Amino acid sequence: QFTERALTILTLAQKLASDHQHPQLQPIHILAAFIETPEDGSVPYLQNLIEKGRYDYDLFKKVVNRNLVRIPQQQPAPAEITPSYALGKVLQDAAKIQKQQKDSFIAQDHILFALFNDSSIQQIFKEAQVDIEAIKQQALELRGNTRIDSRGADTEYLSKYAIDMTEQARQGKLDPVIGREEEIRSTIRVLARRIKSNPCLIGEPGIGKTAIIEGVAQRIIDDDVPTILQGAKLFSLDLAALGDFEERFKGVLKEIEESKTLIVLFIDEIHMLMGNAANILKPALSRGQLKVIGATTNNEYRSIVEKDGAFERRFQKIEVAEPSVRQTVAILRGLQPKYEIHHGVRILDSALVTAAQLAKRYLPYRRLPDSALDLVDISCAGVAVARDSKPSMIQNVVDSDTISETAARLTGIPVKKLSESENEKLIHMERDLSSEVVGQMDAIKAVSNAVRLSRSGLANPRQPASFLFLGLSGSGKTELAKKVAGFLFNDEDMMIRVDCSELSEKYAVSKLLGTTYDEGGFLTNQLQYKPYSVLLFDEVEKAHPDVLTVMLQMLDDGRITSGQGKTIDCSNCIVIMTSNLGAEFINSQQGSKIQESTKNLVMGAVRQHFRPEFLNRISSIVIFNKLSRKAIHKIVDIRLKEIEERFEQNDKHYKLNLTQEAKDFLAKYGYSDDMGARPLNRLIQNEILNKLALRILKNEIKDKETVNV
Amino acid sequence: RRIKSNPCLIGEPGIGKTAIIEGVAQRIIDDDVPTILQGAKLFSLDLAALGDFEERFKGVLKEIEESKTLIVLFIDEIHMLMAANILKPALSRGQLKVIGATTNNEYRSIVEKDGAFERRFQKIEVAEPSVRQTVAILRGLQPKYEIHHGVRILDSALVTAAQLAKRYLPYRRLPDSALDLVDISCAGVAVARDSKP
Amino acid sequence: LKEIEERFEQNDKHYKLNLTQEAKDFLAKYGYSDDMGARPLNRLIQNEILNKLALRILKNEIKDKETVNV
Ligand SMILES: Nc1ncnc2c1ncn2[C@@H]1O[C@H](COP(=O)(O)OP(=O)(O)OP(=O)(O)O)[C@@H](O)[C@H]1O
Ligand SMILES: Nc1ncnc2c1ncn2[C@@H]1O[C@H](COP(=O)(O)OP(=O)(O)OP(=O)(O)O)[C@@H](O)[C@H]1O
Ligand SMILES: Nc1ncnc2c1ncn2[C@@H]1O[C@H](COP(=O)(O)OP(=O)(O)OP(=O)(O)O)[C@@H](O)[C@H]1O
Repeated sequence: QFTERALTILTLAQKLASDHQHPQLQPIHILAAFIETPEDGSVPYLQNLIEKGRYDYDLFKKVVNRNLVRIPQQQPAPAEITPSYALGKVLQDAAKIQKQQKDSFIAQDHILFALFNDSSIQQIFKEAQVDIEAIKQQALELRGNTRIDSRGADTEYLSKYAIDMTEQARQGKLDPVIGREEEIRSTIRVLARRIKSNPCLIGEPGIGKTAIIEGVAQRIIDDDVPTILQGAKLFSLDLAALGDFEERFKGVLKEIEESKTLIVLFIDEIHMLMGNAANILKPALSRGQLKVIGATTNNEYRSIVEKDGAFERRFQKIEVAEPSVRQTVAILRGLQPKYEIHHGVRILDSALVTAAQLAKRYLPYRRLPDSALDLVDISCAGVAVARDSKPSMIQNVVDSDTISETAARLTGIPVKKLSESENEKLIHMERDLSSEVVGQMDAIKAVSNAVRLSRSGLANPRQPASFLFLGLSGSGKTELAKKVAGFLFNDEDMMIRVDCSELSEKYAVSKLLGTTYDEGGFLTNQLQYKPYSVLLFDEVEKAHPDVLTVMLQMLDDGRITSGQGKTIDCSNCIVIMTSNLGAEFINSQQGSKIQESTKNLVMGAVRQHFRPEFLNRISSIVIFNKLSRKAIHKIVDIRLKEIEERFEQNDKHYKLNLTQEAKDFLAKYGYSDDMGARPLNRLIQNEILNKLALRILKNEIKDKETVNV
Repeated sequence: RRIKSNPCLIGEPGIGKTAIIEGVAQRIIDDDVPTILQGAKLFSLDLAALGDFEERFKGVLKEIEESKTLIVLFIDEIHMLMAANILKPALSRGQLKVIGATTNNEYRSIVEKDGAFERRFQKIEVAEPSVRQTVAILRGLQPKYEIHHGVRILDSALVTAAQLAKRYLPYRRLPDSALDLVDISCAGVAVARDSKP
Repeated sequence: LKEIEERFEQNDKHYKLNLTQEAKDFLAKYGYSDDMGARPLNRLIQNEILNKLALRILKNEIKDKETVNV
């Protein structure tokens, strides 16, 4: 049978003679049918074995329809009714070159091939089809083995799913990477390994991977590529193949294996045991040939590369990281011109630098190039959305709104996102938290100090903020942090909550595990979710050798392995420990005894329950000794500030009066010895609230009123 | 051995267990192969299974039986319940010299059950080769992989490689890791060579 | 001093360090404890010496790459 691809033309050639309803099928017909248009999508134009063999079809595009319009017109049924064995031989005559060029069926060349006599301009000036001269010539150029089956695609499956940068690179489409140079170099090195050509990326994507692969191919097109693979080039797959599929995917593989290291493929995350398939090219890469390039993320890697280990033996992973904050500045400087000229605008460095500078911090997820630029275009958008919408004079993007607004366009509290020198939070936080919490100047000092140390990087950049805090319940410990992060992270929720009393034995499981049940996670599940965080650990003497040991890393390095195994940075985060041990020994501050004394009195107790090294891990440890009823009542209006916060504000507009009496009554009844003022909240929750709450609809209070009990 | 022709190569993979089979395959064309073993040659099935697609692997048992033990088979780390069980009905026909191999792992699993299919199998465990082993292959393959990479090396390095390599190798079979580090060393500065300075 | 310079003067700041036995006796004397040795002094230095700079860092009256002993 004829090749479908051939027959696709052939019937379309029968269709060709049908459209003008030709009387007969005659040599010069399909010269039009071979060609939809001059596109190499019609190979008989340029990619034809003749244009390369003998007769170029460019102007020779001219004459084909000239005949088929000058054929004597016919009617529908006699159209394509005849093979007209003069042409009808081409049916058989196409089987002649399948001999000398070694083919079986009758292909696009063959249907073409047979035509080489009269299908033409045959004259004194003959623009025609040379007989053996173009094809056997270029039927090796084309192909070199053509024959497979009537079925199949064009008779170059490459350009289907092979998308090449070097094209775009020599085109200059893509954006030059920054700083991945040695990373490129590293890979390229690996790319020079006969054992593992395969470099492999791990990390979080959006990170420059195929751009790395650009710099890769960039080094090809500028011949920064060293000798071996200079002749080689780049490809990268399209998953776009969508009959069955992998078989197709197999096609190029042979082809590229035939292609003889003049190109290289690039795949990104998708390296797959297919669910319902198997290993394709996994053998053909196991074929010990065919330079290829890998990448993925962690457990994906864990999954596939280990379940073989010859993937391991084929793949050498080189894991890039989210770059040092300053890098993207360059790629920003790279893309500064870009999107502003996309968005018809300008950029100030002030925001430009700032973008990452913050989005590093307060953006949870994305990548130094990514996350920043994400802001940018979006920042770029609104300002242009303003400009290209009406309130322009802004063209450059200046820090504040372009950042903080746009930042707060994620979050809020921009003025903080605006103001902080990141140092200033040091200097004034004491008084700041002093406004939040009274006394415990130690905590005021040390925690600040410690965190004043936690940044400025005086010690290991990987190293946590290690806090065991003590006192009574209701002592503002939780608040402290909640303030701290609230101060620091502009939020409380960085706080993360594990009572050490929760789980006695296996919690190591319940934080994380290589999961069999499968736990999505716990700790990191929050913290890997929340990279800037605070860690509350509670009754740590009831933290068990289960957990307190993995505290060691948790006390180390501020970077924590996962159950899936990944290490997760806590050095950006805080950790908080508490105990009831010397809450007795707080009976010292009952007599207001020397705390350092009773510290020692307490210190042993925790020192008893734990390992000094585990303790020497701690930046510092502090007790809350109970503090003045002054301090107690000093809480109150403050405790009431957080009352009125919304209340007189976003609804009531309720002016507020207070009887020192009740305030004292509160100051009397608000503080509990054991419980601190933790009642006071719930206290105020009642009489203050409800009498207020009651009078509300009772309308003696209206807006702007003030009545205390 | 007429009694147990089938070996079981035991050991952790990456050690050269089919590099064994390499020179073995060579001894076939080197013609040191014993009279018992002369007429046979090397087949080694690297199993790609891709209606049952396996019975192919079973149908070939006749194709070698066609040749009538005119070859040998070698399977490397795949020794497991197949379809059903791997191999034997041709071997269990009494026929079919095969080169068996495994880690103790796959040795710990199915062949623990019967043990009388290992009735064909002497289990031989490879040990991570000595320094000269690495050295000598390096000695042989230093010029190889420097010409594979089109470069040159100091044999001074070459032996010195194995030294710390063997010393501080946390994991692998040294020559690999060596050849790795070698190729690493090779390609690394070769890539540094082929790419300007 | 090593584990000081390892970070400031090495892996981050490139900030020089100087001391005197004046301050070091103002340390080691207190810095040494009988049973635990100077293991106290390590976690001692952690602020009043360290954070004295973490103070001075943004207090900045004198800057990085300098050194001033107390
Ligand atoms: N060095 C870089 N040069 C150019 N673009 C970069 C670079 N680093 C990151 N990018 C940008 O961030 C993304 C990273 O692209 P690339 O694929 O190369 O890395 P990636 O991690 O694979 O991104 P993706 O996750 O979509 O695969 C792209 O949007 C790219 O424009
Ligand atoms: N010095 C203080 N300054 C401000 N608020 C304080 C102070 N001491 C205690 N509080 C208040 O005490 C309450 C509870 O404090 P604390 O952190 O001790 O509770 P906790 O840590 O959650 O354990 P629990 O709440 O059960 O006592 C909060 O309302 C907090 O504001
Ligand atoms: N002594 C040697 N001489 C030459 N090449 C060797 C030698 N040992 C190992 N090799 C090389 O090691 C590679 C393959 O090693 P080989 O597969 O034999 O290790 P392996 O332990 O058998 O792994 P597996 O157990 O899965 O079969 C080849 O490139 C081969 O040339």
